[PDB]
Amino acid sequence: ARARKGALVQCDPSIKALILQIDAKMSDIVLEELDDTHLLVNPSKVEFVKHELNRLLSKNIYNPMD
Amino acid sequence: SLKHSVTQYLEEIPQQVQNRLYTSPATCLAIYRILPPLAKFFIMAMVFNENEVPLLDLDKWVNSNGKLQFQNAIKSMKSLHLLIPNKSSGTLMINLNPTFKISLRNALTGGEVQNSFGVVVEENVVSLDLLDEYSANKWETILHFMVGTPLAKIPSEKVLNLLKHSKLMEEVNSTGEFKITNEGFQFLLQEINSQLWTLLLQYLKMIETMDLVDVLHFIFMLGALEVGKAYKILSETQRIMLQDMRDYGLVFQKHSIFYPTKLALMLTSDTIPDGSLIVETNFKIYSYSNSPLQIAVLSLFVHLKARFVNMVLGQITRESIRRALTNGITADQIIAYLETHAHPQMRRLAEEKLEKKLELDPNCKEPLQVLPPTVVDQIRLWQLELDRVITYEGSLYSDFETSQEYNLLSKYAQDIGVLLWKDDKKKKFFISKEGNSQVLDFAKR
Amino acid sequence: IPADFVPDSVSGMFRSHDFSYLRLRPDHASRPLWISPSDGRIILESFSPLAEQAQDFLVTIAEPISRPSHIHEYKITAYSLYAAVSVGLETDDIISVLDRLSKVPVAESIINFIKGATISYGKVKLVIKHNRYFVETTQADILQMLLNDSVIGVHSFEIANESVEVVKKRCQEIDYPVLEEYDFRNDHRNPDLDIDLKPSTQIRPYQEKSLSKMFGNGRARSGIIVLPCGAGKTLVGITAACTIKKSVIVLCTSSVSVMQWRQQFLQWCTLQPENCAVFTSDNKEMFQTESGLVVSTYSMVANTRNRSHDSQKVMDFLTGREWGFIILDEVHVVPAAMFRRVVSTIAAHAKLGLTATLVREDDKIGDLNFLIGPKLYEANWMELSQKGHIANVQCAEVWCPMTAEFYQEYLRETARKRMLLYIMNPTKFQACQFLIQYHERRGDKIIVFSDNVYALQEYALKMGKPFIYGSTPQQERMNILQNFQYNDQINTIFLSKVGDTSIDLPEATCLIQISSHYGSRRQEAQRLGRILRAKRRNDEGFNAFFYSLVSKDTQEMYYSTKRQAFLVDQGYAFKVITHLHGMENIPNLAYASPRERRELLQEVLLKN
Ligand SMILES: [Mg+2]
Repeated sequence: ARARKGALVQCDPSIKALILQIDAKMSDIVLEELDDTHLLVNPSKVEFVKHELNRLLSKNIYNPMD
Repeated sequence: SLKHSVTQYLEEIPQQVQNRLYTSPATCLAIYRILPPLAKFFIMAMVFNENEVPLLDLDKWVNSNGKLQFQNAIKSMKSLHLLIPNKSSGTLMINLNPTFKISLRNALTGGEVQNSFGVVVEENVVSLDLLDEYSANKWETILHFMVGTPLAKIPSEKVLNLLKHSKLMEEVNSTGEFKITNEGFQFLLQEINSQLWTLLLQYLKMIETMDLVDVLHFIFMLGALEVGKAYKILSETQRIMLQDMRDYGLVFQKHSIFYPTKLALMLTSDTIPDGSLIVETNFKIYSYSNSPLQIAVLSLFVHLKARFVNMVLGQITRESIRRALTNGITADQIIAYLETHAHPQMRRLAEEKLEKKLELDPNCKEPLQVLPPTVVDQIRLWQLELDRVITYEGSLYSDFETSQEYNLLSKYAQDIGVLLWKDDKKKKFFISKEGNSQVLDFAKR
Repeated sequence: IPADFVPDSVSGMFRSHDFSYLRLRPDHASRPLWISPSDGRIILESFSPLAEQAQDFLVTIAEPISRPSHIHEYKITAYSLYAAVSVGLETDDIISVLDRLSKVPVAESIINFIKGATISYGKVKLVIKHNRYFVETTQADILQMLLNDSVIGVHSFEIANESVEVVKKRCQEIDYPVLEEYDFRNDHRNPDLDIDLKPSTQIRPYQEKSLSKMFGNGRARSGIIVLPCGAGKTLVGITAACTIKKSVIVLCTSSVSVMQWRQQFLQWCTLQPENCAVFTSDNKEMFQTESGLVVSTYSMVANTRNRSHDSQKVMDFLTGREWGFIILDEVHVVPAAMFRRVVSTIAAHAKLGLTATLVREDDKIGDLNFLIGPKLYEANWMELSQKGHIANVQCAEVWCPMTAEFYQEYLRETARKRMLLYIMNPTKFQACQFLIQYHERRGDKIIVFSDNVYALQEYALKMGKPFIYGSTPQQERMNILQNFQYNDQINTIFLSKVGDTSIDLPEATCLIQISSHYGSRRQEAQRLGRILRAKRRNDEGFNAFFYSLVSKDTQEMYYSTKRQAFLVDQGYAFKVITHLHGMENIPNLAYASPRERRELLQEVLLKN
C-alpha cells in the first residue's frame, strides 16, 4: 500500500553520492533511494538540486584556461 | 525531405484544391519537376495518347529492378490525386489528371499559357548591379539578424511575426530578444533553397484568407520566372504578397514593373575549396573561407582570433563547446557542420587508411569515426559528456502483480505515445502527466 | 591602424584582434608570413615556399609557440631577439628579410619592438683572471652609463663575485647585457685538454647546428641547450668538450647516472681515466693531471652543512683549481635553495646548462637569464620522430570508473588523503590485470609509475611481481633489474620517483602511470622520457604504447589533464580508452568480488 508522487531520475552511483552530499550540506531535501540508477527527490527542489549539480561539476573541473 | 515536405503539403491540400492547382501549365511544370523520373516518364508517355491503360500493362513494362521506386512513384501519383486508378472492366484503368495533362500539353506545345510564364512588361534593366546587389544587401541584413549581431535594417513586421509565432528564431520577449532555437540552428544548417522552402512553408502554414490557390499558383510561377525583366503587377492577394516578398529582398520592384533577382532561379534550382576547414588536434582553425557572415556564424561556438582574406583563425575551447551546447545547439548539429566543412588533405588520408583497414578487417577493435577523431572525438567525448542524463518528474507506480500491464498497455502505449519510461521487470514504468489519458483504465479494468 | 577599416558587425569579439585593416600584398602567395601587431604572434605556413629557409630565422628571432602539421605558430620575444643580435644579425637586414617574406606590410609596433631590442653587445665583458672576475668594457663609453646604476659594490673594478649573479639581472633591466664568449685559444694561461674522438661516431646535423650555435665566432658562447631524451646529448657534450679542449668538469645531482656518464665519457672519448675523477657520497678521489675531468654531482656542493674533512679537502681542491668549462645536467632542479649555490661556488670561463625538460613548477626557469644565459639550440620532437631519430609513440589515457563505495568514502575523506582513496579502486586492478594479460600476450615490456611507494608495493604484491621504490637496499635493486634485463623470463617492473630518472633504460616500450604530484608536468615528462629513447623506432609497424589509469569522477581528471598538457604541447595527444574490449573476457578480475572490495576498503580504512 504505497504509491506516492516523486521525481525519479535515472542516475549513477557517483551522482547518487553527490545527491547524498547535497543532503549532507543541507539536509532533509532528497526523499528516498531505490538503487544507483533510481533516486527519489523533493519535486519542489528538483531545479534547486539541478543548479547545485551545475555548481557540483563546476567544483569538479572548473576548467580555467585563462 | 524537401520535395517530400512539398508533396506532403500538397497531399494535405484536398483533392479539388489540388485539381485547381493542376489547372495551369506553370504549376504543372513545377510539379513535373518535383515528380521522380519514373512518374515523369509515365506522364509524358500518357500525355500524347488519350488511352486509359490497365495497371497490368505498366507491370509488364516495368522491370522489377526499379519496382520499389516504381511503387513510390505510383503511390505519390495516386495520393496526389494525380492518377485515376479505377478497376473498370476488372483491371485497374490508369489515368493521369486531365487538367494537369492538358496544362502540361499546352506548356509543351507552347499553346495557351495565359502568361503563367509571367505577365510580362519586358522592360528589362541590368540585374548584376541593381537586382543582385539589392538582393545581397537585404539578405545580408536578415542573415546577420539571424546571426544575432545588431544591425540597423531589421526584417519586415510580418516575417518578424513569422519568427515570433513560429518555433524558428524564437523572439523571446521576456528576454526581449530573438533567440536561436535548435530548430533555428537546423534552419542555419539548411541549404539556401531549403531555407527558402522552410520560410514559405511556415508562411503558408500561418497565412489564411489571402487565397490558398493564389499562394500556390503565384509561388509556382514565381519559381517559373526568369531574371532581370519587368513584369505586370495577377490577383490582389498575389500582388500584396508580391510586395511582401519585395520587402523580403526577393524582387527589385519599382512600385507595376518589378525585376526578379537571382533568388527566383535559386528557388527554381540550386546554383581545397571554399569552406574546407583544416581540423586540428591543436584545435586551431585554418578555414579556407572568409566572410563577415562566416565570422558571424563561427563566433557562436568558437573562440576566434583574427581574419585574413580566406583564413580566419581562432581556437576551439571547451567553453565555446559548452556555450554551443547551452545555446540549444545539438552536438549532432555541430559535428554535421564539421562534415560540411571538412578538408581535402585529411579526407584523402582518411580514405587511404579506410581502404587500408578494410583490407584488414571491419571491426578494428575501435569505435567508428572516419574523420580524424583527435579533433573530433575529443569534442565528441565532451559532447558525450554534454547531456548524459535523463529526468522523469511526475506520476510513478511500482510493485505490480505480474507482467499483465506491459505487453498490451505498454506495447500499445508505445504505439500511441503516453508513457515516458518502459521497465517491465522492475514492475515500474513512468508516464507523462499529460499522457495519462489512456494508461490508467485497463490498469483499473 | 593604418587604414579606415569600418569594422565587422562581429568584430567586437575581435578585441584589438581584427588585423585585416593592414592590407594583403600580392606576394601573399609565395610569402608565408602573417604578423600580429600587438601580441607579436607569428604565423608560418608549412606548405609554402621558402618556409623551410625562413623557419631557421623564425626560431632565431622569435619563439615557436606551436608547430602542428599545417600552420606553425611563432611569437617574437625579446629573449630570442637578444639571442639573434648576440649571434649577429642586424636590424635592417632582419627587417628587409622578414618584409621580403611577409605577405602583409609589417606592423611598426613589432618593427620598433625589434628596434628597441638593440643592446650594447660586445660592450660589457667579465673576464675571470684566475678566479678573479674583472668586469671589463670594450670602451670607457660604457662606464658613464654604468656608473648611473649604484647597486654594484678597458676598465674593471671590484664586485662581490656572488653578487655577479644578481647584477647580471640588474644589467638586464638597465639593458647593457654582458656576453660570455671564451677566447680559450687566447687564454694561454689555462692548460688545454687536447682530447679528440673516433671517426666511427656520427654527428647528426641538428647536433652540428647546435655546435654551430655557440661557434658562430669560435668563441665559446655560454648558454642553454635542451634536447629530447635519448638524442645522444652525452655525445654532443663530449663533442663540445673535445672541441673546447681545456680543463672541464661535469655535474649532476645523482650517483648512478653520474658514474654511467663517466663510463660513457671514457668510452667514446680518447681521454683516459687518468685525467678523470669522481666525487660523490661514496668515493672522493681525484686525478692530479694539469688538465682533465672531475665528473661529479651537486651532492658534494649542495651540502656543506655536514661533511667529512675528506669532502672538505676535495671541495677546497676543486675550488682552488680554476676550470674552463662546466656541464650542468638536469638543470631543472638547480634554482632552489641549496642547489644554485654551485653556480656561485664554481668559476669557469664557459657555462652550459642541460636538461631533458626546461619546465618546472614555477618560473625560476627565467632565472637562467641571469644564471646560465640564453638558449642556444633545440630539436623538434615530431621532426626526430618522423625522421626516426626518436620514437613514434601511441599515447593513451585509461579512465577507470570510480566505484560507489570508494567514491562515497572519497567524498567523506580529507583532501590530501583523497588521492590514495581514489587510487585504491579495484576497477583499476581489474583493468591493469587484463591489460598486462593482453600486452604480455603481445609480449610487451610494461612499466608502472606511482608516486606512492606503498601503493606501488601494493600493486606489485597483488600481482606477485617485484617492486622498485625510493628507499630499498641496492643489492636487492640490482638483483631485480638484473633479472628483468638479462633474464628474458622477467619482463614487468613497477617504478617510482627515483626510478623515473638516475638510470638509463632505453629498453622501455610500454608505460603506465597511476600517481604523481599535483602539477608535476616536468616529473611526468621525465617519466615519459624513459620510453622516448625506445631505439626500435625506424621499422614500420612500431607504435610504442603509453597508458594512464585514472579514476573517473575525480579532480584527478583536472590534475592529469593539467600535467599531460605539456606533452600535448610537445605534440602528444592521448587517445580514449573508456569502454574497452575484453574487460569480461579475462576470467579473473582482481577484487571483482564485492566482499573483496569491502575488505580492501577495510584495509585502507584501517591504515587511514
Ligand atoms: Mg625513452
